[PDB]
Amino acid sequence: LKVPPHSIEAEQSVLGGLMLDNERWDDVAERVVADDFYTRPHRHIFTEMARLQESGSPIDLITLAESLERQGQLDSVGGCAYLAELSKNTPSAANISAYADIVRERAVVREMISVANEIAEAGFDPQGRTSEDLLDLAESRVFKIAESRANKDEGPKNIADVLDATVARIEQLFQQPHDGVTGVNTGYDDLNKKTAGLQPSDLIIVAARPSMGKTTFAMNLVENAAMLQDKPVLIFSLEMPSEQIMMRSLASLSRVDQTKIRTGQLDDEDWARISGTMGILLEKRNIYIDDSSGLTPTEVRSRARRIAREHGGIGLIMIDYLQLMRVPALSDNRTLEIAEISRSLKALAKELNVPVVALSQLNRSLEQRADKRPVNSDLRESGSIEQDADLIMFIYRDEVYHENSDLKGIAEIIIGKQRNGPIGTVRLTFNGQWSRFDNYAGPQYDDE
Amino acid sequence: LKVPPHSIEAEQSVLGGLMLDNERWDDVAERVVADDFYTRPHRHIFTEMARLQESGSPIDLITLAESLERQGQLDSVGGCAYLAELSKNTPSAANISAYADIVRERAVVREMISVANEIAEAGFDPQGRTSEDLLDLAESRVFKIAESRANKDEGPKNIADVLDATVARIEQLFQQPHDGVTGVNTGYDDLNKKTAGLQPSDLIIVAARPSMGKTTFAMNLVENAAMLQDKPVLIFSLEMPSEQIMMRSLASLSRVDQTKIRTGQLDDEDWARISGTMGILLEKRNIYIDDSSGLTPTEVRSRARRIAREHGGIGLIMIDYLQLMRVPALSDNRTLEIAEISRSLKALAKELNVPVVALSQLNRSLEQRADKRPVNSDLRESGSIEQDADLIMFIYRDEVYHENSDLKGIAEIIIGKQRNGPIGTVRLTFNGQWSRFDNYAGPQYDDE
Amino acid sequence: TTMRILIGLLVQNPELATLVPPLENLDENKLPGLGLFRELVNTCLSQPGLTTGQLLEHYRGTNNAATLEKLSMWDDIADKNIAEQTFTDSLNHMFDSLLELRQEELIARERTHGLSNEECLELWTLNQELAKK
DNA sequence: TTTTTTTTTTTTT
Ligand SMILES: Nc1ncnc2c1ncn2[C@@H]1O[C@H](COP(=O)(O)OP(=O)(O)O)[C@@H](O)[C@H]1O
Ligand code: ALF
Ligand SMILES: [Mg+2]
Repeated sequence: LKVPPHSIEAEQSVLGGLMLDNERWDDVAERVVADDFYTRPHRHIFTEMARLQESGSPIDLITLAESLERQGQLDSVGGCAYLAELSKNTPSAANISAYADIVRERAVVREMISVANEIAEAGFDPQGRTSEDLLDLAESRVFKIAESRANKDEGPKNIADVLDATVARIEQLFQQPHDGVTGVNTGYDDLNKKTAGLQPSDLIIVAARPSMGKTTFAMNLVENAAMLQDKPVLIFSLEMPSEQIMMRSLASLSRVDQTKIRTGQLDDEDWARISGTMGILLEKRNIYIDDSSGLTPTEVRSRARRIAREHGGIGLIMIDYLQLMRVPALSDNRTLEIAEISRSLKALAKELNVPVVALSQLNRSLEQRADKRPVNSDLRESGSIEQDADLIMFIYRDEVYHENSDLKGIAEIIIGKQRNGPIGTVRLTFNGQWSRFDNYAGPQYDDE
Repeated sequence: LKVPPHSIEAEQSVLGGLMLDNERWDDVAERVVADDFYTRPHRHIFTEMARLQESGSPIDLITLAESLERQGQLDSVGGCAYLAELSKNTPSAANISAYADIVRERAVVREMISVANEIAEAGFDPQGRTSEDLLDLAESRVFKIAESRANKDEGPKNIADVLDATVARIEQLFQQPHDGVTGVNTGYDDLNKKTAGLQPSDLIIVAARPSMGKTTFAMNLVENAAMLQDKPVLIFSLEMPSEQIMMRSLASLSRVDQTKIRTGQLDDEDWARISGTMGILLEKRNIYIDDSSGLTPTEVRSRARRIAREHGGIGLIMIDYLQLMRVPALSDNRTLEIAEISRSLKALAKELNVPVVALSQLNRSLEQRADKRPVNSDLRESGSIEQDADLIMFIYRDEVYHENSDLKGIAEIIIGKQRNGPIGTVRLTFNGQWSRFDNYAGPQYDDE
Repeated sequence: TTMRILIGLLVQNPELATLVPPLENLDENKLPGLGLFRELVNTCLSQPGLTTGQLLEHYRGTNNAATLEKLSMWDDIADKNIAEQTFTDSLNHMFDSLLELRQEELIARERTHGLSNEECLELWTLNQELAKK
């Protein structure tokens, strides 16, 4: 007896959030519908709310109970006691987005199972149907599942939409830019547009050749995130001691040539800046840095969970870097060792609902080609690194390979994969002296 | 217990028939294979006789028994007595074709059932596989069956069949009052004289020096194809954003200098003229566009098929331009990458029965020669591009190269190659301000 | 088996029974179900030109009618010339089967009390005809 | 499965 997959908690949590907040009912309705649940009474409840919204009446405990009682469904749903219990399960109405997505995902899986069951039924008893009929039926069903998903980035835009976008953006541009960003701020406005920030539950990846700013970029992301929020951030520096990492951060935040900090040839002005930086950091006190070497996926999970429980969640996790973690059990097949490491990190990321940034190296084949810009196939020992990654950024600096290149002090962030939104190139200015990246305020060359 | 589909009687017929007759071997080998047999003993026997036949030796009870004995399969299948019974049972080999087809049908349904079980198992236990993974897996399995079933009658057809098909097509053309232009009208009468429109299943190539006439001429073809037809036309603008080319098209159809259009001025005197053109486009809804910079041959094929199986067939496809497409696997060698892209584009044109227009760049070797007129060999990263192309058009304007020129505003399209038809030159007037090409109503020269 | 095709062809193609040579000469015990096989031919000869329904009507109440209909549904052939050829091949199979049985009886005679020159050539010739077909 | 080092043939800029 195989029980079809579902999510009872998501159903209960979604129902309660809708009861509490009504303005977000449209978002839930668009993402999921009544039929997307697994339990019939919950489908009945969703139908009740949809009817109420069609009439415009507010949705809450009193209105829901009234409608159910009038229609006789109050006893079917366990009465008003279960109606209150539905909201009691829901922590808050803001987190209804994740629960609705889970409900949709289970609904899609259920529909796939039903289609698979129908396919088996037809094949087992042809009834005279030709193979073409069976194949055509199977093909139509597959297209229905694939196409009955909505979402975005699903095809070529038609003409009517293009014309409206053309005229609309032409009119808006000559008045004001109207930047939205609307994302988990990374600190760089040009990067928020193409990523909408670091979305939780993802597994972001940063890759580049040795000495390309891979650790410099990641630290900048950690710093910017810490200032623009209140949740603690965690760092796993498996390569550099906490002292060296902190020295770079002081140079970056205070904009002081880091050579002076390393050699101690500072002056009064520099000491004034550093003192100012230390005051701000100690004011927040929400960064945790671990410099233990050769960790394992179990060890990082245990430590991350402990920090979250003590302070109530983690806003970001950074690892430097992927290939340095160790799995003694699978200590013979490096390829399987990396596969297990990547899988564990992804499982942890969704388990805690927190973005996880992991750095990675690249092969030497990149340097063999005439075009040295990285590609997703250059990841080192990439048994499954590309598969599990939800977002991959490459760091490139043409000045490294060409002294006379006009892109002096310009770094390109190449997005090689993404679940939502496009993929392109983001330019930035790299001030190595301060161990920092800055928004490319200069002439924003059109990206081809 | 549901017995997997199979027909032992049908199988016993073909093994017995092949026993009696050896000439009909090719009649069954083309219809069934050893794996398709339901019972392993039949699979072993089919393998053994295949070895016997491939050696040019006769098939008889002694040879088959001896062959099985050497490989130790004599007892596994039943022994000498079992083979003797099979030979005696079958009366004659007259009806071995239907039996073989039945066996093939049973195997295909058996494979379908296993695939249905396979997809069902994955849905029950994703094991870390997302809904997309299951959707992709199911789609691949359906495709693999479809392609396996695709090659049924792919063989050396006799001339009698070929002639009958050809004469039917010729009579169809003669009856239809096409009066020239069998393909899509290009909009330029002089060009249609030599080309007779863009034939289906072709691979047209438009090539020229950088920023010479490429995107301007190609868009004019797209506009005319959409206006003078009722089938959707697809545009792949990998180089520049969809907003810019639409603006260029609006100028072309309105004959108003871009100038302000780029800036975004809705000047009343001109905005009235363009007014209605958007109305014409909106009512027709004949144009679909997708920049999506950095595509691959597979992605182009997927998007094209969806459009074809949604609105009904295609009218035209445009690629801007060829060299920008990428093949992830063949990244080490650029020469092979272009060969793969060119071969794929030709296959797509055959599959969807729609002309495919691709743009390409030339080499710097053109400048060295005194006569700076392109030839087939000037294509960039070329070699495979000119083997598969059915029609090649070069855009040339002597005004650019020689400021003292008589071809002031008179571009000329040089037909470098045409598999079915003559070659030559056609002169067109170049309206740069409107970014458009117009018929050369003036005194036209004659090709040498 | 060889019988099911034979009966299935006959029921599907009643006109074949007309061109069937006599079988009463040989005892029907040799081949199972052969007793009714000649009877169907006799029915056709008594009533030339009968449809499959008429042939089945004669034995609607018989206990063997279920097999006749079952084999009629089985191995359905739209081609008639192929069916005639198959019946001829099936009938040819029976003829040599009778000859093989005669050869077996001759062999038993040989092993019982030997053979002479006349008996040897007689059985020897019979083998060639069986081998030739 | 991945990373490394050596030969030999082709095609392009
Ligand atoms: N004072 C400085 N002046 C110029 N460049 C510097 C200075 N300090 C550090 N850098 C550069 O910053 C880069 C950062 O390297 P790093 O982030 O450690 O490489 P990885 O990507 O392997 O982590 C180095 O390549 C280094 O050349
Ligand atoms: F300097 Al590195 F990975 F090459 F931190
Ligand atoms: Mg580093």
